[PDB]
Amino acid sequence: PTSCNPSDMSHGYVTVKPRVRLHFVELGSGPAVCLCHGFPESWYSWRYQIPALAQAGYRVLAMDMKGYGESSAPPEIEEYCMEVLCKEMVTFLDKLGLSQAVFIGHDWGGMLVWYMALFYPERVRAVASLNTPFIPANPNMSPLESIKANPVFDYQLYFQEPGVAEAELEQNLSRTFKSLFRASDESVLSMHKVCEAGGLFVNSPEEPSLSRMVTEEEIQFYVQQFKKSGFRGPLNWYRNMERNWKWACKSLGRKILIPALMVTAEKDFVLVPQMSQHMEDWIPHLKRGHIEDCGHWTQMDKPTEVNQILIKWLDSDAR
Amino acid sequence: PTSCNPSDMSHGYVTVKPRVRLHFVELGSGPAVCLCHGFPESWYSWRYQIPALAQAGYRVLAMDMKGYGESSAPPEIEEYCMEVLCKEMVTFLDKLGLSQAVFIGHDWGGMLVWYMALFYPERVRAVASLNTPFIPANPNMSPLESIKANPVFDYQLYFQEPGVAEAELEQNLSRTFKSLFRASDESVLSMHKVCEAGGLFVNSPEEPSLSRMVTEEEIQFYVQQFKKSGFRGPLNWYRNMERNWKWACKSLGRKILIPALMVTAEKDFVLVPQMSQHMEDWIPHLKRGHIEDCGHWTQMDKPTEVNQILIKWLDSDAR
Ligand SMILES: CC(C)(C)NC[C@@H](O)COc1ccc(NC(=O)NC2CCCCC2)cc1
Ligand SMILES: CC(C)(C)NC[C@@H](O)COc1ccc(NC(=O)NC2CCCCC2)cc1
Ligand SMILES: [Mg+2]
Ligand SMILES: [Mg+2]
Repeated sequence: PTSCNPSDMSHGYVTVKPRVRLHFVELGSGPAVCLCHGFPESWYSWRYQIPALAQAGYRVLAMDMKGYGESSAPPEIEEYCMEVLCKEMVTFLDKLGLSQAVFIGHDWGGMLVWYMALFYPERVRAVASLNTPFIPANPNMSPLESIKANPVFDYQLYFQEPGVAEAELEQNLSRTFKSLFRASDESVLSMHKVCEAGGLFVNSPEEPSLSRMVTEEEIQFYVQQFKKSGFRGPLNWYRNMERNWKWACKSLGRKILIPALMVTAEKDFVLVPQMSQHMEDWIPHLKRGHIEDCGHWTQMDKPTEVNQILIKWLDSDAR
Repeated sequence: PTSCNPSDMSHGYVTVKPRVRLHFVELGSGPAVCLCHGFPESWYSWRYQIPALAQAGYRVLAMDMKGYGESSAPPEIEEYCMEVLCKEMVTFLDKLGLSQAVFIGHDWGGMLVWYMALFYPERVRAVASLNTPFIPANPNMSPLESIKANPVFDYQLYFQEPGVAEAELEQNLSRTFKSLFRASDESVLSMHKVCEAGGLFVNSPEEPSLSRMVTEEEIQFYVQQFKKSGFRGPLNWYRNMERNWKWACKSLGRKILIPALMVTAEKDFVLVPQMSQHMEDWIPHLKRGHIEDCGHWTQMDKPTEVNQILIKWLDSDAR
């Protein structure tokens, strides 16, 4: 599929708060489609979707999420809770004069677009998530308990202490992204042993091989982007679990009534497909896609299948 | 009418050439409408049209023309001929993924959108010009002769020598814009006596009064914008008369077949309405608007009337 050259894109900048601007690349004409990436990624993670969605007749706005790339990375940890992040994306639409837009997210971006649809459905024409399910908050057990119930999320505990995960992820940026951006059959890490091994990469190659999904040039773009603000901002998305839990509990009971799409990935061993099993009970108009042989990095693992699913769903339920 | 706060706008940047980027503000959703200002102005000259057109259901792209504001101001004089300027606006649409857009221009921007429609009609959905008529190039008499035939254009001769007009216009920026941005009944200068008086302002107040059209805050925005690159870039639009004449002659004979609108201003004593008298012979689908009591600075002189005319024409012939 056609990819993106960063130097030949239109770059937009919107100030949503005194010291917080958001950066995005923009391509195409038609209904506004806002793409929201995950951790630890970039607008560039949508490089295969941006020209395809624009050619299909949509105005693509691929964001650099707060803390990433050319977007502002404020220092405060609480600036990265879901309530603040969602309200700024509403201000983002306000400054652009957009009454609403289709929101498509992946990983942490998928969690954001779910709460945009949940708390601001009047501003979301349609919502789609890759890998990330929508599970209503349990007002009876803390996020500290729900993670201890699933050992796959032990890496999230290693991400909590500010400065610890930053030192490992920023020590060798090329090694960091070559070790993370891998197909499921090429994976070189276990999210189980992280807090027992003392880090994500300590039992991984220090000169890892290049995954079949990416080139050296694409890796170096991520390296150059994360030299701007580091990993603190991105990691702060994980450091508001209780805050996000209080906020999500304030919506309990209500359903998401707008058109929605859940795309599961067969080989995402963290955001597994069965975590989305009963989202239809909360999202009546939910449609589904499923990509076999697809790991966590859905957009670059199976870009063609992602483009097919999104364009088919956009043309039918979002137009 | 609702105006624009510069700090609350979405700002876009597109690189159209190695050392040349174009800056624009963007508001609204719908068909793309590209606004092109004149000399010596800014995207801010459309401040009353941008929210109105966006509310009417259009995606407004208000440019900072090359040499102005946050757009690049390359040093070469030939970089401001109409052929180069038009080709970059095509590249501008290319980078944004826009198959075409409605082009609306005023003054030198109106001259540009006419040649965009003339040479690139496949990229112009519809074209509208304020004050500036479309007169086909006479391949028999030079631009040096056509100006000597109309003494109103003597100021253009004063603008030819690089550095001379720059020194007068940049000496006191507040005085420059307060003296220029005036209603026709408040005018304080004669474009007739300029090359005989040795300048535009030499017979004008050195502490001129504030015109009823503008506030001190709006004047100071123009002052701050022109501190970036000065007046050379803007003045270079006038310094390619023969080059623009050769290029326009290469299209001789052909008509503009796309929807078009010519808006004349009753009190524009330079771009007088009768200069547009027989544009229908070259533009078969030309529609017209006329604003009484309106001087050269059409957008800020009669913003309400401009909004009414443009939205009515956009909804009927551009949608
Ligand atoms: C965890 C849970 C018990 C459900 N509660 C916490 C949840 O409320 C927080 O929401 C999240 C949503 C999505 C993600 N995605 C990732 O962690 N992807 C990683 C995959 C392996 C490589 C690095 C990135 C994380 C958190
Ligand atoms: C001049 C002609 C004989 C027709 N040939 C030259 C033409 O081909 C060049 O095209 C132009 C089109 C529009 C303008 N507008 C202005 O000069 N507006 C000024 C008004 C008074 C205050 C300062 C700005 C200038 C040149
Ligand atoms: Mg059920
Ligand atoms: Mg005739």
